[PDB]
Amino acid sequence: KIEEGKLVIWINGDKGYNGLAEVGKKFEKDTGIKVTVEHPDKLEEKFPQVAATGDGPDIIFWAHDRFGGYAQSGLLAEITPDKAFQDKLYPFTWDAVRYNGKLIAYPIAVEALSLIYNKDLLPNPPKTWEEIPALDKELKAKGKSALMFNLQEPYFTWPLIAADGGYAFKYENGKYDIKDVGVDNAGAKAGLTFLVDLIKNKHMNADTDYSIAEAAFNKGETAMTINGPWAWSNIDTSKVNYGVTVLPTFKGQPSKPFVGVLSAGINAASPNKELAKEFLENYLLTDEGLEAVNKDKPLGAVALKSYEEELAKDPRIAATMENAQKGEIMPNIPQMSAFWYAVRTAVINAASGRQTVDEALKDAQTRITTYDETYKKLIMSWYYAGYYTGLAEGLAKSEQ
Amino acid sequence: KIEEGKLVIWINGDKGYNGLAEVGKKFEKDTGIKVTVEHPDKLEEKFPQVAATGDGPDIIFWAHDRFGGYAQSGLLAEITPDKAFQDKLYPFTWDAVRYNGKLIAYPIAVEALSLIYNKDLLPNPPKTWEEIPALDKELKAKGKSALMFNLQEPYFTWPLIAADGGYAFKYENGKYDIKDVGVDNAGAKAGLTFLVDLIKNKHMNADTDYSIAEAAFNKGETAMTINGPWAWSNIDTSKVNYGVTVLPTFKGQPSKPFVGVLSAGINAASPNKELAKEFLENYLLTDEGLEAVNKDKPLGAVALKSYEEELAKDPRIAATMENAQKGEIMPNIPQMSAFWYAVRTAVINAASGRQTVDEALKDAQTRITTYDETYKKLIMSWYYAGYYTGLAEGLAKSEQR
Ligand SMILES: OC[C@H]1O[C@H](O[C@H]2[C@H](O)[C@@H](O)[C@@H](O)O[C@@H]2CO)[C@H](O)[C@@H](O)[C@@H]1O
Ligand SMILES: OC[C@H]1O[C@H](O[C@H]2[C@H](O)[C@@H](O)[C@@H](O)O[C@@H]2CO)[C@H](O)[C@@H](O)[C@@H]1O
Repeated sequence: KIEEGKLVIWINGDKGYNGLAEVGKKFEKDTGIKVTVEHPDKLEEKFPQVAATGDGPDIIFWAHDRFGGYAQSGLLAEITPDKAFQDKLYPFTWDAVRYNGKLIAYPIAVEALSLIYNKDLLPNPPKTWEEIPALDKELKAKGKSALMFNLQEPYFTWPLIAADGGYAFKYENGKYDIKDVGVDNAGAKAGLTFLVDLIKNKHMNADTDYSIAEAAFNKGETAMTINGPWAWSNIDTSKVNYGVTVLPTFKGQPSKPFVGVLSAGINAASPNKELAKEFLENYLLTDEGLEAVNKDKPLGAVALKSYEEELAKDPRIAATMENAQKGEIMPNIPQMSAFWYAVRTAVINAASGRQTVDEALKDAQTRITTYDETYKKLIMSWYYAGYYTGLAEGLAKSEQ
Repeated sequence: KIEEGKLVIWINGDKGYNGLAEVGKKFEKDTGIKVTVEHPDKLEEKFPQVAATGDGPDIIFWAHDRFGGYAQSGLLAEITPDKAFQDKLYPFTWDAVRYNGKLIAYPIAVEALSLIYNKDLLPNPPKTWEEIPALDKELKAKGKSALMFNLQEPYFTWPLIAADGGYAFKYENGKYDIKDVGVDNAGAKAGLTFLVDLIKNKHMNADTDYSIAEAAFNKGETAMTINGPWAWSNIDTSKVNYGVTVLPTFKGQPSKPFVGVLSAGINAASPNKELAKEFLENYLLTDEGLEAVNKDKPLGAVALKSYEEELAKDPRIAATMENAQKGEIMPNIPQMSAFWYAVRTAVINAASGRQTVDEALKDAQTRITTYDETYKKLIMSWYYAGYYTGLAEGLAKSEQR
């Protein structure tokens, strides 16, 4: 039983959860309804687990790519904004949260990765990926490095895999073809090979995660990182003098970040759907609501036109859109979950040297094209049996 | 590296692989066939991945519990010892390697864990798990600890989980029921809760593994360990003065270790099956072949009657068979691999506090009862996607720290 008469919200711990809680305090002040904001680890995996049993938050925030899966599983209420409200957000953001003809979440922000660089170490950022190895050689001679970014999560490596031709599912005639997958074509291989060579030549290390890359950039140890607007707040605190710019090209072609619309879905099992709609439409999705969240951790570009026109005066937000426009909106289909788990494993195995690039991407292509949602529960249960065993083994020397 | 006219053998690196290579040298001296003994890591996971392609070893040594899965997948040759040869080994050993009516490996040794204890630190060993926290409190004040053993491998914790009523698959009769799994009943929970409490109360550390427990016992730092007979020769080298005895009781009931029959299977893709039969029947399964292996690392109780009658005189082998009698022979059915992968994750997550005992054993029970051997390749493809992802994540987090 989710409890009637209050709202519980889950949102990722990289986002402005404290600013969201301030909107929640204002909602309580006007309405009497208490709002509790939590940021559980792995909430995008935890949500469908607790919500399947009718528990969990009233409202879940995540990028839109997970929501078609959640909707398919019956976890998300259809939302009911009137046309006047829908006119306040850009049309392409509503398209990202439309699944089988129904709106299933409220769009909040438009997220894309950018290249973030330290202006003191590197006054003119490289326009190409190909120039990064020579730059790293130069910087290593000064005890610095050229680039560090999260290698554990395929969101960050995808822009390079997609630049020369990689794609998730082929889009044609307004539909994604779940059986036409582009993770193992010549462009995907060229980009992942380029990444793997950076690692073979010691310009990057496979054991790099978000926290490692964030610390190296914010301590002035590495000249560049790849990250979204939520990261800007810790950089601002570090006082590194940084710029936010277009991602390097690869083979003369733009990097193509997958663009996520951070969105708020309402749990199908919540008895508080009308209060959740009120909080989202009349408190959060206002200039003052989004500003409260943004002042905590930047949202980047936002779906609300009136506030996006103010935010876009900042060239960091314009650069975020410049990168977004060069990439592709994520599909929200339920097969996105298999896509990301398969690509995450492929990047990991090629980066560690466990598999060659061609072996890794061939295995990911089969895993995705032969995936069948009928077996989702079985497949996920055994993935996690493997994940907790491998995590304990990876953490071991670290205890003993 | 399987080539016609030589033999490649895989055996685990804790066993007497150097001793086995001396048997291989004798075979090469008599027959001119070269024998190469290797001990790859994770060989029991590697074999089912590579045997069906260009393999793989000619002969694989492992406890019998993995071999039903290999045989069901077509990976092992039917072996053809005549009746006179079979009569030289104990019948219950041939039952452990019989799968759907066919013999699929040669039994070698009967393995059961025992309590190993340092007589200088504990002259009389405990017969209860319940006393171990009190013995640890006294030993901590002497700069030592009571018990250390490998907590990463569920083989070592299973005797305690099974003591009060945990079981893998209900036997009846004489069929294992794959739908009737006993990892999440009150007895399984009571055993695993006792282990988790030992860790919560700082009598053991969740991260202790084989080499940490072995170094502690053999350097005289901890009074007890739980291990099999292959461990005894490193202790002999240490001159800790040790004994080998019955595992402690829990709620007055015996610990029930799962008994493995270390067995030698012949790869179905071997073009040397006649040579492997000659090596195994005429060189290894003789007093002189088993003695050579045992002199390197003890096999424990052996399946070959002539040699076991001589070994049974050693009180360490009597303790091994006493523990084996109180425990159960593992099933060899294909679903045993699914059992161990699920219980490995459950013990690891409960020990480290990532899940409660109830949640950990509930997930193992679901994983085991929903596994379907027909879908093993789909299931294992995703298990390994998870394993490599979690390994990479943990290694990155170790670098952060
Ligand atoms: O790495 C795969 C992962 O990518 C995206 O998740 C992003 C997310 O969109 C952001 O809002 C942010 O905080 O970082 C996450 C990357 O680690 C997909 O949305 C997600 O489904 C996918 O697993
Ligand atoms: O821990 C589960 C593991 O248990 C048994 O493996 C034992 C094995 O029988 C011994 O010969 C020795 O190698 O130690 C192993 C424990 O680390 C099962 O035989 C095996 O299938 C299972 O995964």
